[PDB]
Amino acid sequence: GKYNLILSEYLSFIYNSQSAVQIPIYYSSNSELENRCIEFHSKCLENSKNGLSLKKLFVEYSDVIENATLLSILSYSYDKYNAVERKLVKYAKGKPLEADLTVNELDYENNKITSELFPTAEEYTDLLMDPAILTSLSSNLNAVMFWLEKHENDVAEKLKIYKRRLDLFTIVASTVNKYGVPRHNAKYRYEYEVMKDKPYYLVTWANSSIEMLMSVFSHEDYLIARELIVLSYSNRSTLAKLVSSPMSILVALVDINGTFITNEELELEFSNKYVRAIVPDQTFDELKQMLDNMRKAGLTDIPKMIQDWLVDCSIEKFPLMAKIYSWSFHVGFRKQKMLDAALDQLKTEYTEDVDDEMYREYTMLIRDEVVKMLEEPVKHDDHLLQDSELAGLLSMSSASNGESRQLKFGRKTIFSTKKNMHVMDDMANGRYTPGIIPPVNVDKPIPLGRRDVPGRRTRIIFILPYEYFIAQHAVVEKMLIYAKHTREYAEFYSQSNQLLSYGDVTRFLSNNSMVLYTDVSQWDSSQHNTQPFRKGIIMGLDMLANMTNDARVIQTLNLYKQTQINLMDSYVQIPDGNVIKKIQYGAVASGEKQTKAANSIANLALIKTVLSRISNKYSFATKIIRVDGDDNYAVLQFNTEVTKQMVQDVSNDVRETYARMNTKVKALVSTVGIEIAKRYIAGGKIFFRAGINLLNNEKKGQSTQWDQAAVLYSNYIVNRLRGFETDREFILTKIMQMTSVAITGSLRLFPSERVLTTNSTFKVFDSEDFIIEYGTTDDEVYIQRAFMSLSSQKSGIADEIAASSTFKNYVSRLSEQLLFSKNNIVSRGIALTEKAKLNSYAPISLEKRRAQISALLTMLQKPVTFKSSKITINDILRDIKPFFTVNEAHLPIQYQKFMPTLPDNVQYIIQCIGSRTYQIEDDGSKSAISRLISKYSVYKPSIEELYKVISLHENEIQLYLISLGIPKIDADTYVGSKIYSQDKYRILESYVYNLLSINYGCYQLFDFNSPDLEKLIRIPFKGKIPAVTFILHLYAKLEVINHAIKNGSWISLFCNYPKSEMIKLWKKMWNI
Amino acid sequence: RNLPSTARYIRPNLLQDRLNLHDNFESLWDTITTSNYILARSVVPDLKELVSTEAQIQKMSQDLQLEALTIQSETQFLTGINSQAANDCFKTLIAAMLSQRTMSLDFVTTNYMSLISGMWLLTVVPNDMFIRESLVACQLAIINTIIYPAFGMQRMHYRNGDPQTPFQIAEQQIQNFQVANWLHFVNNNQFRQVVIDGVLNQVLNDNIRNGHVVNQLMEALMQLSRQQFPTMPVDYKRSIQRGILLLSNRLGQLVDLTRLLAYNYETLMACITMNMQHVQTLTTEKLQLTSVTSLCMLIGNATVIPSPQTLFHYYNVNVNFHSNYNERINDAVAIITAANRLNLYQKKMKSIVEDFLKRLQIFDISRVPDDQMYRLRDRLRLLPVEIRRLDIFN
Amino acid sequence: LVSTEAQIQKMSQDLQLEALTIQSETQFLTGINSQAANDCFKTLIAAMLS
Amino acid sequence: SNRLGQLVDLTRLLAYNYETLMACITMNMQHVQTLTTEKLQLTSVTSLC
Amino acid sequence: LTGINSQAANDCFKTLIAAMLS
Amino acid sequence: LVSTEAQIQKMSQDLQLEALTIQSETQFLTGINSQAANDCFKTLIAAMLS
Amino acid sequence: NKEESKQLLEVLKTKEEHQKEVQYEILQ
RNA sequence: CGCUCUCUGC
RNA sequence: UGUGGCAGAGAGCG
Repeated sequence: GKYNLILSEYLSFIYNSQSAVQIPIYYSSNSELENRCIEFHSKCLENSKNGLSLKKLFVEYSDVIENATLLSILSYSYDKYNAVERKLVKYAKGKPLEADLTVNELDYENNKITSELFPTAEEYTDLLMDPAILTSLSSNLNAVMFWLEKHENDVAEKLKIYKRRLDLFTIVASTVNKYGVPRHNAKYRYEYEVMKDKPYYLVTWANSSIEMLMSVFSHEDYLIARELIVLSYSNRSTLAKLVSSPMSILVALVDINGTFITNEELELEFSNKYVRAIVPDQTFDELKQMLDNMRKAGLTDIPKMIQDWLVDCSIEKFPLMAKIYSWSFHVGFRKQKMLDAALDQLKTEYTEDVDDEMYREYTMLIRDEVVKMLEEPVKHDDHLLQDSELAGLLSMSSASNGESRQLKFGRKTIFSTKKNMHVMDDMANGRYTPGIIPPVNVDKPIPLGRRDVPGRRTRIIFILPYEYFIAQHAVVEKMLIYAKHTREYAEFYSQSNQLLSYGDVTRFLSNNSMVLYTDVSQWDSSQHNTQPFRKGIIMGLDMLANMTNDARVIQTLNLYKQTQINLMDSYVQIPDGNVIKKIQYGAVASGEKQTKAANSIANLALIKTVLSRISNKYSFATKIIRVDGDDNYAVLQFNTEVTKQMVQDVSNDVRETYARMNTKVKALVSTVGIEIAKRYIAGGKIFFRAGINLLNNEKKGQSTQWDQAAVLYSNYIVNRLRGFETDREFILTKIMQMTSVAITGSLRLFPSERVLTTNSTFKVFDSEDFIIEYGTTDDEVYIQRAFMSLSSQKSGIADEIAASSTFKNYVSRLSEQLLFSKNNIVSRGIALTEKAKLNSYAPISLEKRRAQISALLTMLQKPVTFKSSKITINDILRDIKPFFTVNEAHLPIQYQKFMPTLPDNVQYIIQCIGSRTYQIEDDGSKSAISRLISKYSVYKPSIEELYKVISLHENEIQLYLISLGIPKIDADTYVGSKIYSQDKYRILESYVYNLLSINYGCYQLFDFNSPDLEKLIRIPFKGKIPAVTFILHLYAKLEVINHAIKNGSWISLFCNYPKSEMIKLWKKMWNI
Repeated sequence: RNLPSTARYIRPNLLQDRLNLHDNFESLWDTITTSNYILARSVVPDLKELVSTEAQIQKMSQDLQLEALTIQSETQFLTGINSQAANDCFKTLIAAMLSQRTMSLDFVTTNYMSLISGMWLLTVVPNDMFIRESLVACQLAIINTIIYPAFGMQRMHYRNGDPQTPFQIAEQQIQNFQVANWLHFVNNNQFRQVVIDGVLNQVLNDNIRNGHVVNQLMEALMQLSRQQFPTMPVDYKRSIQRGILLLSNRLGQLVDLTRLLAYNYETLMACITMNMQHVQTLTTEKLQLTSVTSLCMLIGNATVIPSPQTLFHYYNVNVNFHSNYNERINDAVAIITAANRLNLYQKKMKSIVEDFLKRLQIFDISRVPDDQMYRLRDRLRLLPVEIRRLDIFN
Repeated sequence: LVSTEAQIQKMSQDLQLEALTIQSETQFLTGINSQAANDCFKTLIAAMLS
Repeated sequence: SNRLGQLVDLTRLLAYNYETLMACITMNMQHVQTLTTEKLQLTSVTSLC
Repeated sequence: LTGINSQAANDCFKTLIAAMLS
Repeated sequence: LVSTEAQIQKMSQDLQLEALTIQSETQFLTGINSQAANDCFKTLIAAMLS
Repeated sequence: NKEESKQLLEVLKTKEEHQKEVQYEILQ
């Protein structure tokens, strides 16, 4: 309830004119007050529409000011062009900045003038520095200047923040004012004709610098920001890659004193174990060279902080490192060219000096792993291998990007890259031919996509046809669904938390063992991911083919095999001007159904093969190896105690034993820590990388101005929890500026906190961070009922595509691969399901969402609507709340910190109740009926459809099950058992279980099975209504936790809930 | 390596406590015992391997018909089943018995599985090892709602300040062989003092070790299942009898747990140099009984042996502490005797003792008084000086 | 005192209620709160004295 | 029955405080049926018990 | 009633006989 | 003389006032200060002389 | 600069000495 | 279970 | 009407 005051001050500051007028609009769920709001509205518009002073009425209608709820504020203000400079000249009295063109290796990666690199606009491209966000730099500057203006009279630590950010913003505004501000077009692009006389990389530098200086709260933050902002203006290729590299060594220097553990059964369990840090001597010399590069690039204060920290190697000063490790990735992306980014990967050194003893074992281990994965389904003759074709055609992801193509649906032309639409096209013209796999050769090389991420290389993406997916689908699904019952993969270690993705950095650590951890992200072009990998899988397929007798399965397996045959020789379309290059690349990357598990397999075989060579010089027992695609760590335990020389020699042996296979590596051995791209542990404490650029994006999505405010707030929340903290007021300023909409050149509307923070399809943020909010009042109920009525909208483009011939044909062809006695129950169902993935096509989503926003605006302008009773969640919570009773409590501190970078209130909760004892309610459609259909088919009929289908007679249900391949005897047994009344109740239990509101970012981490939280929740037991008592206890926990987060103190609760309200609520439970 | 006869090595001074700090130096002994406890926590193994939690809890919720969605509703037989307490109990018992630190119990009476797993606790662990009011409350509770109602006896009429604990005065009242001999064992369970390798040691019975106490426990519990509860309804009896069948089904795992605790305890006892006395203490260590119930319910076919390196680490730590202790004692005794034989009468023998306590890197001199220092001095007066210092003084 | 709420937890876990029944045991829980126990304790003594 | 000792405690406490506040009385105290009565809800007794 | 489907009856009928013959 | 706080920190744990349901959990350790010790030392002698 | 840099290289040698290493080194 | 977003290995 | 993906998990819509 504070946002709106900052909104008012922002409006007053930005416009400032006599002509700038401000027009509230209100609402109330109470008839009389609502009609008085209507009145107020009318009279205000009239008075505005009559050149009368508006300031007189504002006293008379005090009632609206006290009890009504705000929606929005309108604004009539004229063009007033160029006001940014007219404000900004004062905050720019320092000296501007000069680039240094002789820093980056390439020529165009320097921050030189555009015209020196792009004389013609026809060859200009903003894609090498595109912020890719529908908000301007001028917007960012306006926000910064307003913040600076309002914080112009404070005298505290706040003033030290203001002086620091003022000096930084002076450096920035000095750099911009040297030339001026670029002006956005309607699309938020920056054309050639504005950037012609300015540096090419000024905008990204500006945005990133704003993001950094808005995240300054201390002196060391100021040092970091001044030392990165002045070098990120020139260096754009060797900065985040440089400073983020030493961290991998630093983790091997932090003594553990107190630890968190994880079980095989995936539960945290703290340990007071102490572990030293047996670091060798030569890695310090490496680290010094890295700091020498750091100083040689032009960094002075931040080497000083890393060198004076090593005098003590304490863990209390250590979050600084983590802080630094996050300050590197908030400088922007290194959006270089498709060509040179591919050539970062497409440099190869293949040699006739490697072993053969290694590759043969490698091939065999891959073979064996494949057989372990595939023994059960290949043998027991599973439907999904038999019906692999249909399985892949249902699971066609509708963003999949195979080969842009000119289509026509009746009377249109479409340039879709989506493979579902391509399949719809190819079914009609007789070209659908999944058994005949296309080649990938000179006659048909592959396109590319570009994956950028700061501090690392630009990675590449294959863009394949749609036959390869269909071939790979069934086998890879059985592989995943097997190996998540098994070690060595992220599918087994993943839900949200600690006790997961790693969960065994910290069992097998002491002064007996070590751990070798290794980044393997460059190992895609390597000589060990070519021929042996493919031939190993091919051999395994031969074994598995001889391990079955049915013929569709042999066909599917032979097609997967032939896919690996064709992918063994693979060329790559890349244009360059007029001519087209195609390069020999017979190796592995993503853009495939297979890449994750197969890379994990190959790395597993590789590390298992390497690890049988250290045994020639050491005695150890391998306790654990873990592989998640392109990373790997192995722990190993010894017959004796560890030394510095053994770690060093082991590292050299690892490096040279990879060198024997012509494989580059930075071998890293340690005792307490690891480092990988996204996270790391030091001293038995998990930190994380907070490298999510807010004001600069990777690529250009398809969302609106609106939703980008929500993504930016989500990234803010994440980065804040991770450690990187930005000023929340700035984020709110951006949200209002991005939800602002131009109805004309001079009319502009601004919504309020009570529209953006309400649970709907229009939610953007929350009134109190780290807490979703619900509604006990009339008013949230009112607007939620209103907005739920409006979420359901239409798309004429979708309507005409779904009314064409190819869509009908597609449903029919899907159908005819199965039985032919259901025509109005599933064909409509499959069409309704395909509709859920036609919306991926951007113009459909844009039509629907622009229509949705227009429907919103035609009740933001004029008064509001009651929406006719359509029930939602807050209706229920409104009835649950008035039988609670609070009392002040006092919990002690008995739980350990193991995520230091969190805010102190969240940590205080962790420091008073426990971290996660994880639970499960359903691992997907478990109840009675989908685990039969998923055994005889793959089809996934929606629970709406089942809730209807069970309500029908038992005859056409019997027909429907027989139509899905099932025999008659099991249907007869199902009807005789009388389970349909049970699966009504199980399905409605599953409907209440669909409430996903346990995992938003702060509820993600808290343990609700705690005894300390539970003794506060004194709700007596009634019985025979499990859903209600479940949700009541859950909701009471959420009340306690949210009060704790927002206020720190604790409370107890009590709900002597009447039986009458249990029953009155029971019918609204299992609806909506 | 073979080591030559050219080599040498220095022996630590592992001479036992000349001061008897377990005789009225309670503020220092509390700190010492806490220090050794927290050291022992860093070397007790983590329960690396377990049986699952969700499936086990589903067996509890499919046996006991508190259904559905008793995952979230948590008051009865539950509420502290997690890993994060089972490990705490496993660590706490061993570290407390090793350091000889008394541990107090914070439980709830609504939760009857906690009361049931307290039986196993009070059998495998002596009762003189706990603190009195807590186990008095727990024994009283158990007697009042599992045992006397199983024979139509009255609830109890217990008195607050009673010299005897409820199991003692209950051993003679009820007439059943199984429970009587179980309670006899419990009441007469205690440590066995024994000097081995020079050091005193508090050892378990040699019946707890080769786990057969649990068979007497099962005998008693099966008997109580076989009774009726005349005074009480059917639902209550049903709840209790299911609660103890859930322990009967975990019998062999409990036996294995008992043997494992005894083994790890004696193995870590081996790496001790200073005698380990059985004396109550100011500050305690909390032990929720749900943290036993967790351990007794999340456990199976997963042995954990302390690595030899943890043992060598712990032994060398204790050696170094003990050697430092004796050496600084000898320093202080040397200066005190010399000062007393040189007639130094204006010399206040405090700063020396302050230095003595500072060189022992566990105390807080900011909050230790002058009286303890002077008593420590009064004891230090009466110690013979070692040979080196004595000869140099004469 | 024992708090009203924890006592009601003990009594409710004892009684084993039914939310879909017209029971002869919900009426036990009427008025268990403090400020009345105080009132009765005060009234008895005051009345027997006076 | 699960409040046996507590009710014994309550009874001893009522009797003590009664006869102690009786010691601070000077006018002889008579056993007579008065006109008007004090209400007493047994829920307020249950509570105390 | 958990898992009273077809396709496992066949699996067991096939598995038992093929094991006992092999 | 002996430091005040040194005695307070040890008395608190020698008596363990953080475990009792009494009405004096912060009231035993009041009036321990200097300005009362020496005041008593004066009071005693003065009263015995006079 | 480089005098202090070399002293920084040096202080991470004397520090964090393992015991087995000095034993085998005295023997070796 | 169908789609957008968050990052994740790519 | 000019186009940047595979799978893991967490939210928001059916």
